[PDB]
Order: sequence, then C-alpha cells, then structure tokens
Amino acid sequence: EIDLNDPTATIVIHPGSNSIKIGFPKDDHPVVVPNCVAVPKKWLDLENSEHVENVCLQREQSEEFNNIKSEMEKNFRERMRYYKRKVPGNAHEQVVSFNENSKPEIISEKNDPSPIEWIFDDSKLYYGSDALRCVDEKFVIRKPFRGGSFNVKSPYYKSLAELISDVTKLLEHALNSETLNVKPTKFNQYKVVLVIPDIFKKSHVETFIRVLLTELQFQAVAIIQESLATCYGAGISTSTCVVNIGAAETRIACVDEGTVLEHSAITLDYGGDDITRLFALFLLQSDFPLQDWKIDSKHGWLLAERLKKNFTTFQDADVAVQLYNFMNRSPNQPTEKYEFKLFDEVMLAPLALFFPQIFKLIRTSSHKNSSLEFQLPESRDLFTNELNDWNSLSQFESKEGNLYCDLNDDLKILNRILDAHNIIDQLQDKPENYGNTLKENFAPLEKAIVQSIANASITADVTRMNSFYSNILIVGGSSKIPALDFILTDRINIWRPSLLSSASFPQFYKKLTKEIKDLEGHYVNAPDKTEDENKQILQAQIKEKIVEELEEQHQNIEHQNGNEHIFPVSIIPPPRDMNPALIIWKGASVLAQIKLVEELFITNSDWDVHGSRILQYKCIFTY
Repeated sequence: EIDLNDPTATIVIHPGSNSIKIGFPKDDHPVVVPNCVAVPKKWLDLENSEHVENVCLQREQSEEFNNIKSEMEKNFRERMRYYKRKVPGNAHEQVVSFNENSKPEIISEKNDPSPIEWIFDDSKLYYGSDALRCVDEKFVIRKPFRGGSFNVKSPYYKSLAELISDVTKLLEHALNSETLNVKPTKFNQYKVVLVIPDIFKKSHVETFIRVLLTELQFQAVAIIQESLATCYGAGISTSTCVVNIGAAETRIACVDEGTVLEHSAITLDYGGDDITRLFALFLLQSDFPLQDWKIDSKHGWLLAERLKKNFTTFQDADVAVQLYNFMNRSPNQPTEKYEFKLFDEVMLAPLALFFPQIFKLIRTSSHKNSSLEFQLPESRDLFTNELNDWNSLSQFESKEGNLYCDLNDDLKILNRILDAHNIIDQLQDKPENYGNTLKENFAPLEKAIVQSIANASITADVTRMNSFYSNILIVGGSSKIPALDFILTDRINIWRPSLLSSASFPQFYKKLTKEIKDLEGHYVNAPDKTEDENKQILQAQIKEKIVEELEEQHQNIEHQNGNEHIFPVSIIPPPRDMNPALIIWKGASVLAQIKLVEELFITNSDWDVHGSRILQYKCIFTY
C-alpha cells in the first residue's frame, strides 16, 4: 500500500517493437517479453479491410531494385578486395535442395529455445511467447507497441480502448512470470520507471502514465528518454552519440551533460526488420530451397528473423562460399531440416543500412488507421494550440535529403550550418503542415550520424564535437551485427566532410559567429549610405565576405606547415557477449536506484490534481 522511495518496490519497463523489457532494478537482467498478441481469426472482422497479407511475397523485383543491389554488389567487391578475397560465387546446389526429416529431437538451434509446443485452442487471446506458438491458420498477431510508442498504424485494432486492453494484459502477463511474480492486485505496491523515445509523442506518453496509474494502479511513474537511459546503462559523464538500431526504426541522438539534445535527434525509418526482409529476398534470389516464403505470416517471419540474426555479418574475415542449415518447424508436418550455401548475401543485406532506398522498394507504404489516430491527436500547447512535441532540426534535414555529407564545397556547408538557428525558428512556428507528415526518413546511417553530431554541437555547445566523435555508442536489438562498428567507421570517414573533420572547426566556428555578431552589433547605427531598405545587404554581403575571408583564412591556416589535427570516429558497441538490446533497461534500472528518481516519481495524487501538467515539474528532461 504505502508509498516510500525504495527500489525494492519498483518495476522498470522499456517497451519496444520486438519485445518489452521488464523487471525489478536489482535484477541481473530483465525479462524479455515478445511484443505479440495472438487473436483467434474468428474474432475479427477480416473482409473489407482485408489484406489477408499473411499469405504472399516476391522473388522478382523492379529495375531500380536491381540497379541498387548491383551497386551494393560493387561496394561489397571493393571492400573484399581492399582486405581479402573473392571467387566463382553464385554457381549452385540449392537449385537441387535436399530436405531431411528430423525425429523429434530438435536439439537447440541457438539462444534460449528448442522444439515448438504449439497452441491450437482459438477460444482465447494469448500473450508474449505464448502468442508465438499460436498456429497461424487459426490466429493473427497484433503488436501493441511500435518501439516506445503505441502501434497506431496496426490494422488489427479498432480503437485505443482495444489497443490499451492488450497493452495492459501484455504488461500483466509479463509481470506474472517465473522470475517476477507480481499479480495485478499487488500493482499498487509498485512504482514504475518508464523508458520513452527521445522524440516521444506526448499523447502516447501521457496516455501511458494515465494507464499505469489510473488503470493498472501503480503507486507512481517516472519517465526517461532512450538515449539518456543508454548513457546511464554505459557511462554518462561524457558527451556521447547514441545510435539505437531497432526493428522498425533506427534512432540517433546526442547527449551532453545530462540532456538529450533536441536538434540532434534523428528517427530513421528502417531497422533490423528491413535487414530481415532484405535477407529473405536475397536468399530467394539465390534460389533458397523454400521458394514460397510467406514472409508476413508469423511462421515465415520468425524463420526470416532467425536466419538473419544467425548469419548476417560485416565481418569480411568470415565471408566465404559457406554451407548453412536450418530447421523449418512444422505447423502440421514432420520437422524438416534444410541445408543451404551462402556467399555474399550475409553482408549485402545489412549493407542496406547505407543504401536504404532498397528497403523502401520492398515494403508496402504505410496504411495507418485514421479511426485509431483520430483518438490519439498530436499534443498541442494549451495556450497557443501549436504542435508541441520535441521536433528535431536533424530529423527534418535528413528526411528531406539535405545532408551535409552530400554537399561538395565548404561554403554551402558553412552557410547552411550558419543558417541553422533560422531553420529551427521557422520550424517551431511555421505555417507548419511543412516538415513532411507522411514522409519516411530514408537517409543512410553514416550520413545521418554526421548530421546528428554536427547539429548536436552547433545548436548547443560546439566544443563537444570531439567528444561526440569519440563516443558513438551502438546499441539496440538489431545492432548486434558483427563488425558493424568496423564498416560504420570506414563509412563516416569517407563521408564526413573535411570542413567538419578538422578538430579546430568548433574553434573556427566559434570565431566566425562572434565576428558576424560584431557586424550586427558594433554597427548599431543605420548602415553608411543615405537610404536603406536593402542597405542591410551591404552588411549581408559584408557578412557573405567575412565568411569567405575567415573561411579562406582558415584554409590558409589549414596547411599548418605540417601535420593535421582531425576528429576520430570511435564507434563502440558493447563487448561481445553483452546484449545490445538491454543497455536501455539497465540504464533505467540505474536511475531507478539513485537519489534522483525520488524527485521524479509522478504519483497518483500528483496526476489527479495536475494532469499531464506535472511533467512540466517532475521530469529528468525539459518536457
């Protein structure tokens, strides 16, 4: 009952697209619970909204898809030349695919599982790992979460109420488990630390708090943004850039001295899930023995996920015409082992992180519920009525394809950089249906990270550039690809412009801003000419010129009569045998254990008197 700030009585929760991470803070590890609910097909209206799409895929693809895969094949060739080896290649044996029946002795393939003890009773809903064994001829799977937020675009939900009921029943199922055995009538003894994305949607956050306190009846809730949690989960002192690779999205953001820098945040619309889809396709195109792959069905998706997780690498050392195998488990058959050869598909697929346009080519365009979305309006300031979610300069640039890495001269780069504070100003109160609504962000990973880091510095404290480039942490369930650190490092280094590689940029940039400020400032009287409406351009052309002057002065100062100072690119995953999917939960559980959270727990009484308005006063980030 009673409300003390003691960690024993705290549950730390980190929703994600693949699985919700949950446990007590002092746990070595949290329970990992699949983000899945299995619904008997006979319970749902499935005619008009239709797309029984759980049943179809496509080995052949467009030219553009062919072109891009050809170019990926080049990039691969070059990497392999640049270190090691090639061969005769594609010429094959999977054409003549041999399957081998297994006695029911499915010794483990990998991880925590072995054979599948299926669920045939379609007279109830199932949750988590239970949902994962429901036979898909009887059940459909919905997923309450899209990585932190509520999965509004799912078409299996007719309303928030529906969505929330399986959020709460999914949370309950998790909370009731061999290792945490907390039933719903005891929820009011617990407080919750909730992990929330960096660019959270206020209506989701607020709804979730409302749900945890008002319906699940938790004592109190405290929230934290993914990137800060990931810093707590590793080491927070420094300035650092977090790259989080998830199933559906990749999130990048910088963190400096306790805060997640708004204009550094980028949400990229691709992640481990497109790698998985790419991999399946590539396997199909290299004549994979299972040719009709029902990829959006549970059974086939699971198969696609297993293989890619088992097999995809950036490790050039290990890329060889190889024999791989797998067992295809049997909805109503004997278990069939298959053996297949792979060569380059294991790297081409994740290489797509840098040619993400191909991801776009192979998935259907979003089909969000406006019946559901209409019930989660985007947050608006109660006074001005203006969209008031965090809204990041870097998201807007990268989405629109204005990436610094794609600019050639230094002047354009410098000017755009110089323009930033206007671009953010325009952003925060435009005739703003501008900053594309439906548009997905398909910017290549490496260019995105550079964007994030450049803006992360110039919008706040530029002198942290160095520190950012030497603490890029890679984290997230889909980031567990060997040698991702390695190739990412190559690529930032090829792509980062030279202007933005010089370790003295911040110092230069800092000088230029001051000297521009001495043109608006120490000329506070109306410019020299008699008449002035354009006479601000004779100081806007003197600005144009001083830029060129200092820009050039820097370059002559660049020769430096010898050796050149240059930002590193330290990309740092967690050690082999740590799980990158769990840093965040770890970090949250560290918050959960310290003096700080005490001040940050929104309690029920907090919430009934004040509503979402407490977030303005109890929150580790400026809400």
